[PDB]
Amino acid sequence: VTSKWFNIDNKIVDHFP
Amino acid sequence: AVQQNKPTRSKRGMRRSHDALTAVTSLSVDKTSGEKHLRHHITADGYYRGRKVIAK
Amino acid sequence: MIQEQTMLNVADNSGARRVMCIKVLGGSHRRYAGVGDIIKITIKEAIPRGKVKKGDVLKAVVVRTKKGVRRPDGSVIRFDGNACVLLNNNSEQPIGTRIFGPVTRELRSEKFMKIISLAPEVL
Amino acid sequence: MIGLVGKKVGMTRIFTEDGVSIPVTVIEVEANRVTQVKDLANDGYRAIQVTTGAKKANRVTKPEAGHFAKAGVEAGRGLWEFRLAEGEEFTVGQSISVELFADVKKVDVTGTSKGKGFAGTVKRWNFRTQDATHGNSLSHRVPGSIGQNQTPGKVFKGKKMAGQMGNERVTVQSLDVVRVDAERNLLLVKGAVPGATGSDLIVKPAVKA
Amino acid sequence: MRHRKSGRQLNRNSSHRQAMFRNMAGSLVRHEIIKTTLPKAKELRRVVEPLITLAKTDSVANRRLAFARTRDNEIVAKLFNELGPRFASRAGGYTRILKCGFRAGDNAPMAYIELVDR
Amino acid sequence: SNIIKQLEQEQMKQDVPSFRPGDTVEVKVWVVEGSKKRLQAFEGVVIAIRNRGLHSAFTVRKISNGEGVERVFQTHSPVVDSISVKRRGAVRKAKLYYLRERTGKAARIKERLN
RNA sequence: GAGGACCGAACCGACUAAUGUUGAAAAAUUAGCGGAUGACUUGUGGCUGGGGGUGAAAGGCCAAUCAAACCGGGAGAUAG
RNA sequence: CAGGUGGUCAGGUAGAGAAUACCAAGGCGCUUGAGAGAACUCGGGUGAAGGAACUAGGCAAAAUGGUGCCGUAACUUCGG
RNA sequence: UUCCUUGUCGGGUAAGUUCCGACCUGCACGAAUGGCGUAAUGAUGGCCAGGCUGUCUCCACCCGAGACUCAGUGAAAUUG
RNA sequence: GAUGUCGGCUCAUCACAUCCUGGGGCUGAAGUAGGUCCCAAGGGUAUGGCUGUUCGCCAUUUAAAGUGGUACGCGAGCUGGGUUUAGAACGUCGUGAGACAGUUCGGUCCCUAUCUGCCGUGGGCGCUGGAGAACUGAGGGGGGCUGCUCCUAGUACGAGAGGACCGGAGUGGACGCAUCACUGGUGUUCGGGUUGUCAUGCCAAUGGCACUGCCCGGUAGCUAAAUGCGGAAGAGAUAAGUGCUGAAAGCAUCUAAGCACGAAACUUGCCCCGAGAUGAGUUCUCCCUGACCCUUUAAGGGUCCUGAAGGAACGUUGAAGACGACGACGUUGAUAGGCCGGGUGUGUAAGCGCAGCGAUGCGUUGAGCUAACCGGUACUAAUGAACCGUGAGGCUUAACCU
Ligand SMILES: N[C@@H](Cc1c[nH]c2ccccc12)C(=O)O
Ligand SMILES: [K+]
Ligand SMILES: [K+]
Ligand SMILES: [K+]
Ligand SMILES: [K+]
Ligand SMILES: [K+]
Ligand SMILES: [K+]
Ligand SMILES: [K+]
Ligand SMILES: [K+]
Ligand SMILES: [K+]
Ligand SMILES: [K+]
Ligand SMILES: [K+]
Ligand SMILES: [K+]
Ligand SMILES: [K+]
Ligand SMILES: [K+]
Ligand SMILES: [K+]
Ligand SMILES: [K+]
Ligand SMILES: [K+]
Ligand SMILES: [K+]
Ligand SMILES: [K+]
Ligand SMILES: [K+]
Ligand SMILES: [K+]
Ligand SMILES: [K+]
Ligand SMILES: [K+]
Ligand SMILES: [K+]
Ligand SMILES: [K+]
Ligand SMILES: [K+]
Ligand SMILES: [K+]
Ligand SMILES: [K+]
Ligand SMILES: [K+]
Ligand SMILES: [K+]
Ligand SMILES: [K+]
Ligand SMILES: [K+]
Ligand SMILES: [K+]
Ligand SMILES: [Mg+2]
Ligand SMILES: [Mg+2]
Ligand SMILES: [Mg+2]
Ligand SMILES: [Mg+2]
Ligand SMILES: [Mg+2]
Ligand SMILES: [Mg+2]
Ligand SMILES: [Mg+2]
Ligand SMILES: [Mg+2]
Ligand SMILES: [Mg+2]
Ligand SMILES: [Mg+2]
Ligand SMILES: [Mg+2]
Ligand SMILES: [Mg+2]
Ligand SMILES: [Mg+2]
Ligand SMILES: [Mg+2]
Ligand SMILES: [Mg+2]
Ligand SMILES: [Mg+2]
Ligand SMILES: [Mg+2]
Ligand SMILES: [Mg+2]
Ligand SMILES: [Mg+2]
Ligand SMILES: [Mg+2]
Ligand SMILES: [Mg+2]
Ligand SMILES: [Mg+2]
Ligand SMILES: [Mg+2]
Ligand SMILES: [Mg+2]
Ligand SMILES: [Mg+2]
Ligand SMILES: [Mg+2]
Ligand SMILES: [Mg+2]
Ligand SMILES: [Mg+2]
Ligand SMILES: [Mg+2]
Ligand SMILES: [Mg+2]
Ligand SMILES: [Mg+2]
Ligand SMILES: [Mg+2]
Ligand SMILES: [Mg+2]
Ligand SMILES: [Mg+2]
Ligand SMILES: [Mg+2]
Ligand SMILES: [Mg+2]
Ligand SMILES: [Mg+2]
Ligand SMILES: [Mg+2]
Ligand SMILES: [Mg+2]
Ligand SMILES: [Mg+2]
Ligand SMILES: [Mg+2]
Ligand SMILES: [Mg+2]
Ligand SMILES: [Mg+2]
Ligand SMILES: [Mg+2]
Ligand SMILES: [Mg+2]
Ligand SMILES: [Mg+2]
Ligand SMILES: [Mg+2]
Ligand SMILES: [Mg+2]
Ligand SMILES: [Mg+2]
Ligand SMILES: [Mg+2]
Ligand SMILES: [Mg+2]
Ligand SMILES: [Mg+2]
Ligand SMILES: [Mg+2]
Ligand SMILES: [Mg+2]
Ligand SMILES: [Mg+2]
Ligand SMILES: [Mg+2]
Ligand SMILES: [Mg+2]
Ligand SMILES: [Mg+2]
Ligand SMILES: [Mg+2]
Ligand SMILES: [Mg+2]
Ligand SMILES: [Mg+2]
Ligand SMILES: [Mg+2]
Ligand SMILES: [Mg+2]
Ligand SMILES: [Mg+2]
Ligand SMILES: [Mg+2]
Ligand SMILES: [Mg+2]
Repeated sequence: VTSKWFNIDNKIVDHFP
Repeated sequence: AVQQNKPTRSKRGMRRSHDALTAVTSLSVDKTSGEKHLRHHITADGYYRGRKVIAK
Repeated sequence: MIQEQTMLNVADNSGARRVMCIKVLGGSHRRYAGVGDIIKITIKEAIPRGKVKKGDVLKAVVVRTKKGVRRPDGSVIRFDGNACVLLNNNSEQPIGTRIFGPVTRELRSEKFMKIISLAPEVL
Repeated sequence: MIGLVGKKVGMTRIFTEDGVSIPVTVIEVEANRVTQVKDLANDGYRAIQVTTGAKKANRVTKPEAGHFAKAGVEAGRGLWEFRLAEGEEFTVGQSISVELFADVKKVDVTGTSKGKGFAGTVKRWNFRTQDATHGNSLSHRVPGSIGQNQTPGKVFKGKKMAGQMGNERVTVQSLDVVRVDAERNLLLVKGAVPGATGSDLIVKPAVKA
Repeated sequence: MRHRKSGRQLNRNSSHRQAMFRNMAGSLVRHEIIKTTLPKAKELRRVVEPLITLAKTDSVANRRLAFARTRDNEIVAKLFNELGPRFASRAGGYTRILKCGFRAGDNAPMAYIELVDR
Repeated sequence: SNIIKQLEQEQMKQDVPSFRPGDTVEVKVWVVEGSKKRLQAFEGVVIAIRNRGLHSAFTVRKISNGEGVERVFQTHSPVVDSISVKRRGAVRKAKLYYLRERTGKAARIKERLN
């Protein structure tokens, strides 16, 4: 199955650039 | 939110300490049929408080 | 029940037509100004050759409100619009010489006895 | 000084000749029957215990009935106590009526508020609501934050939260006594008192000035 | 809050409730005893008993008033010809609720509601 | 409450005339200008009436000096000295609130005449 | 009676907000929104194949996969 | 499984209409119900006085809305 | 496109780091990787006004679907 | 093998290096108004224009618009303007792919709470025979803000200008509690107007649907913008400070002995919770006054008879309520519905008659209808029972009667 969308979403995931 | 540790079988039985059913204690006798029924309810034979209320 | 951004009609002949309340004076976090309360205003519209010009920052006293006033027996006196009378910034005395329309008896004080005298009718 | 047990009849107005309308609450104060006197020797404090009203004789238990028979009174709808000052004296069976307040100018009225049930923080504690628009997500009347972060890492006691509102004892202080009518057992106080119509009220003299 | 209010919503909207008690009031007049849930039988007393007192005086204006509330000419004819004359000297209390079993499909508490002289 | 309705019946006026919405009514109120007492007249159209016994009230609307003024009188108030009907009006409604948006010839009211 | 003309349903689309986010749905619903005789839209069949196609060009699309598809093999690639 | 799926048929009253409202022929009430009438969430209705003071931003809501006739400015590629 | 910079002056507002007009000291514009204008057009960016409003001051009440209770069926992420 | 970022919103809590209010010393302190230092954390401590802003500048207020800590408090509480992915363009750098704490337009924010915590609300058992009430108060919580005007008094002070301390009265702002008599909002359960269409055979009269079809009024309840009330006074011990008497030190000295003043801070006074206060308290009232057997002979077990005071259950329900709980009533009865009378709201029903060609008007008629309201009334439903709860309540010591 595909992963949870919130784990895909760049805004949520990449929060600490 | 979800648990961090698996609750025990003891904590599961403590929560269900209030889940018990309470039996009915009031089975009344009809004064002409002698049948049991709930109070303020008609009997299975259609009697209530001594008289035939429903002719079924 | 006047607050900031409320537009008022003018009930004297100073030259203004519409004024906007920009502050309700007399306390911190004070919300409303009923009949007889001093407000700080700005002039939004005026006549070509009046005593005041558009853009002045003055004081005014509220003389009529649509919300109305209450009397000791329980009565109410409401009007159709809100009206005020311009005052000077420092002395707080009327600028105009005539008053238009009725006023009420909440203005009956030593501060505003010149408005009560010029008024066509006091309710 | 002692008080009386009354009953909220409702509100009305009293017109003055000057044309001032006074909002009044009508309190029906029937005679209060003293049923027990407490003293320092037997009880450690001085107080009287009064009853008022009437009660159906089939609803009076045997324990309660024997307490009234010992005093010599007829059963009322309850029992209340009043702490005595020093110099005030009463006897069991004595009846106290509304003319006690003939010269009292201000009273305190105690009653049980009206019940509002489970109430939210906006109604119970006057919280502000959040935006109705501008992107808000299911958070129009919620309480917001309830704490800090890792320090202290807990919610403090007495935090204002949703819960049961109303239905509790409340006292309103320093109400003017407008009229004391002894032949119809009335007392007219200016203003609103806690409780619904038909509730029990305890009317004391004002402790303050 | 709910203080001092009367009437049951019964998990329906306003028009569904009005149409349901108009059907249930015609069935109680027609068959003179029906079986329904206990909360619905108690709300039916405030619909059918006012109709029986309206039928206790016969007039063209009362027939049209009972027709606007039942919309069934067979029910209006029985109200003003039989039920009116029957209850002509009874002051209210035309119906009687008898509690019976719980319903098998959803454990709902049932009750019979009949007319008093059936 | 037989208690409260008996306390109110002893305060109610006994000769308040009969008027209905649409009527032109002149009310005379007591005013106190410092130390002396006089009567002043408020004449207008009755646009609303509240029948609540001692708590009765009625609204009167009039155009004074170019401004519309509405005045709610408490009927059994001793500030209201006397009510008198000047003209009877023919209207179909109990509340004439639609007269707030009308004025001039559009706010005329037919006379009842019977 | 012309028009990549105008208003506007079917039909084609997808600008805003709210809901939903272990959904009714692995991209939708509701209320509004754009085109609507044309560089339009649609049925059936056919052709172009992976360093290749096709692209009014966004590394877009090529079977829910794309800065090199999928399947099998070299293969137990190699992994300080 | 509230999604997708080409063609044909096309009644009445109002209406320009295949829009929309109510209906005919016809077909359905959507495979958990019964109560209660708390907070809070969702979809809506109304609101005293004020009227953008809200906010990043009039977001969202509210408002306008038809036919006939009168009348209509700058600018213009003379069509608007 | 301008770092210094919210440049300076004027307009609009009671008050304007945004907007409009101008100045030229163009860090670091400029002529078909076009320059400067431009009627009409745009679910395009910025600003202002009228109307309108629960956006707000400051929330109140009501109508439905959940939440709550009862009967039937009956999950999930996580977990030394 | 993840501890989500700036600002805003919401909700806060602590420190004191005190912004206001309170108490003082010095002043180059006449008065009014200040300057500076000391004590004091009880309460209070802005709204807007610009900008993503924090900040800042400006406008206008205020008694004042405090400084900081709390993951620069708070995204399993909200937002997503800014920053910080993928599109595109400008200036600039690079031959170029591209790059820039340079700028510009656009750009998916999940979680049904197991534990701790907190806000509410119940069940069990205990408190030593059982039960029904009324209390005491160990302890805990809430509250504590302040303006202006007038009198004192144009007095004290001052050349004049100006202009008080102390004390008293009135009236406001913000905040809180209660309430619905008034003024109002709501009022899809009450009355009416009206558009389109369908039906009840048709006319007349009605009903369904169209957001409650669209609207106009409005009862009860709930409620604020409505209207009542509150912050205190007083007492105790103090801070900084001021003293009296007084030696050490023949003087002087508020201190060493002794004695007195002194603030919104502390303890009380005001309001609410409260005996699980296991240290489980007190007072009043009510109820129970039977036999036998056995073992392991003791706070022992069992059988027969007995079933109290009271409680629970069931029913009719409530200004009480998510469910429990709490309150009222159950025929010796007004608990709910109905019914009767009234009130209130709407605004002159239907039918009939008259006038008019007709739409329509007038009379009967302030008519008809009227929810949750008020006062009454056993017509309907609240049943005779049954169920739980027992049968005199341990030991030791002391004081009393025997
Ligand atoms: N959150 C949305 C849209 C979404 C689908 N897939 C995603 C992947 C990444 C971010 C968002 C999404 C949904 O669950 O329907
Ligand atoms: K509150
Ligand atoms: K053409
Ligand atoms: K055509
Ligand atoms: K084709
Ligand atoms: K390849
Ligand atoms: K595939
Ligand atoms: K509920
Ligand atoms: K440049
Ligand atoms: K200017
Ligand atoms: K300017
Ligand atoms: K160009
Ligand atoms: K566009
Ligand atoms: K443009
Ligand atoms: K802080
Ligand atoms: K300190
Ligand atoms: K200060
Ligand atoms: K000083
Ligand atoms: K403080
Ligand atoms: K800055
Ligand atoms: K944030
Ligand atoms: K967290
Ligand atoms: K988020
Ligand atoms: K834990
Ligand atoms: K305290
Ligand atoms: K009213
Ligand atoms: K009301
Ligand atoms: K119709
Ligand atoms: K309406
Ligand atoms: K000395
Ligand atoms: K004070
Ligand atoms: K105890
Ligand atoms: K008639
Ligand atoms: K009437
Ligand atoms: Mg509660
Ligand atoms: Mg969302
Ligand atoms: Mg929402
Ligand atoms: Mg810790
Ligand atoms: Mg349901
Ligand atoms: Mg409908
Ligand atoms: Mg076209
Ligand atoms: Mg496309
Ligand atoms: Mg869309
Ligand atoms: Mg759509
Ligand atoms: Mg279009
Ligand atoms: Mg079109
Ligand atoms: Mg379209
Ligand atoms: Mg073409
Ligand atoms: Mg694909
Ligand atoms: Mg490759
Ligand atoms: Mg390998
Ligand atoms: Mg190999
Ligand atoms: Mg399907
Ligand atoms: Mg299709
Ligand atoms: Mg259609
Ligand atoms: Mg059919
Ligand atoms: Mg109930
Ligand atoms: Mg609801
Ligand atoms: Mg409004
Ligand atoms: Mg309005
Ligand atoms: Mg703004
Ligand atoms: Mg703002
Ligand atoms: Mg919009
Ligand atoms: Mg022009
Ligand atoms: Mg032209
Ligand atoms: Mg033209
Ligand atoms: Mg400028
Ligand atoms: Mg802005
Ligand atoms: Mg420019
Ligand atoms: Mg260039
Ligand atoms: Mg160049
Ligand atoms: Mg070139
Ligand atoms: Mg150009
Ligand atoms: Mg286009
Ligand atoms: Mg279940
Ligand atoms: Mg599992
Ligand atoms: Mg795991
Ligand atoms: Mg880990
Ligand atoms: Mg200090
Ligand atoms: Mg602006
Ligand atoms: Mg932080
Ligand atoms: Mg957090
Ligand atoms: Mg956004
Ligand atoms: Mg952004
Ligand atoms: Mg890019
Ligand atoms: Mg960078
Ligand atoms: Mg987008
Ligand atoms: Mg969220
Ligand atoms: Mg749990
Ligand atoms: Mg205490
Ligand atoms: Mg305390
Ligand atoms: Mg009203
Ligand atoms: Mg209204
Ligand atoms: Mg309404
Ligand atoms: Mg007809
Ligand atoms: Mg139909
Ligand atoms: Mg239909
Ligand atoms: Mg009322
Ligand atoms: Mg006790
Ligand atoms: Mg009786």
